[PDB]
Amino acid sequence: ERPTFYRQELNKTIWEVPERYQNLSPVGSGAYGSVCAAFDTKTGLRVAVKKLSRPFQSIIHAKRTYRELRLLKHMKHENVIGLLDVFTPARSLEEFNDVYLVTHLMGADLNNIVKCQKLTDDHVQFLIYQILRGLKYIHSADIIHRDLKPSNLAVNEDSELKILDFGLARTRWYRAPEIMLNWMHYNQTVDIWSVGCIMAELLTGRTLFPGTDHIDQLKLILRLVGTPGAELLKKISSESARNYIQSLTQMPKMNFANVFIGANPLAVDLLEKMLVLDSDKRITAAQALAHAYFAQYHDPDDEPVADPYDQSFESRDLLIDEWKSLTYDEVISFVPPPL
Amino acid sequence: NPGLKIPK
Repeated sequence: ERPTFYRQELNKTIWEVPERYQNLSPVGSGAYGSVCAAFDTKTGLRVAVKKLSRPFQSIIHAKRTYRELRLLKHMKHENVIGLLDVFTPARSLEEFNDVYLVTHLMGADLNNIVKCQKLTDDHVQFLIYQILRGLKYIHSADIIHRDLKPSNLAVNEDSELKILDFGLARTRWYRAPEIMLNWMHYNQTVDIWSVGCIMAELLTGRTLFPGTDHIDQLKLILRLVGTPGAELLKKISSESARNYIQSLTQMPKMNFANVFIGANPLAVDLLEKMLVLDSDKRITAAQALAHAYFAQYHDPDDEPVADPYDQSFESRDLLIDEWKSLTYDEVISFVPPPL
Repeated sequence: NPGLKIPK
């Protein structure tokens, strides 16, 4: 039933966790919360134990806490970080204040991988394949990551990859132009844009659009993919945005094969399909998986989709204690994955 | 599966 908890202060923060978690070592903090690496004696895995900071300090924060826990509890896929555990030392709703989330502490992120070796084209195929496999799953539940970048991808020594740190709000180099300047509502293919940016960088050893501010980055993007045509302009809601875009000197799309010389032409072809300015015309994660670049990895019987994910809570208008109570319910109903 | 060095 309820584990035995033990209590310790580490770096001016109290941690009260089940004794199954041992040898906690602080590894960073922030506005989100605060994290320790630990050894999970039940699974034998190294884990990140995140203690949320001020999870219920306002309506806004309480709803965000609920949103995060709902999302993490739903994700069950080999290429997406899942929730190993969630707990509170509280014995009742009335003493409920703290929430702890436990996830696998896997390998290193994609940046650190690149720092210690040169990837082969085979590596890039397999890494991007797994990102897209994860995205097919996420997108099939109408979840959008929103914040894909190398530091949000975990990789182990077998080159196995997981997507983590979903964007929970409702650098900038990997972000689709339409969300960066708020041109329109996000669709799932903002994540596909990010993948294109990540893949380009894995192939070339250079950030694709390293802009210093929003305008500089837009200009680098438009130089590659060309300025918007009338069809895309029609979909941009802000009159000011439209006026600004129309103010730019027109530019043709570049030939990507000139931009990525010496790379696998099938890789370049996939990039052309991911980095299209109009999001409705970008390749989807499902379609990209069937792309010839991934022929050695693609298995249509092993690219699963997700259960539907009910996000109707997003339009509820509730009291702080109501979000807190819904959160508590989710802590209580949590069932760990098979050991 | 290709292999990788994990820092460090």
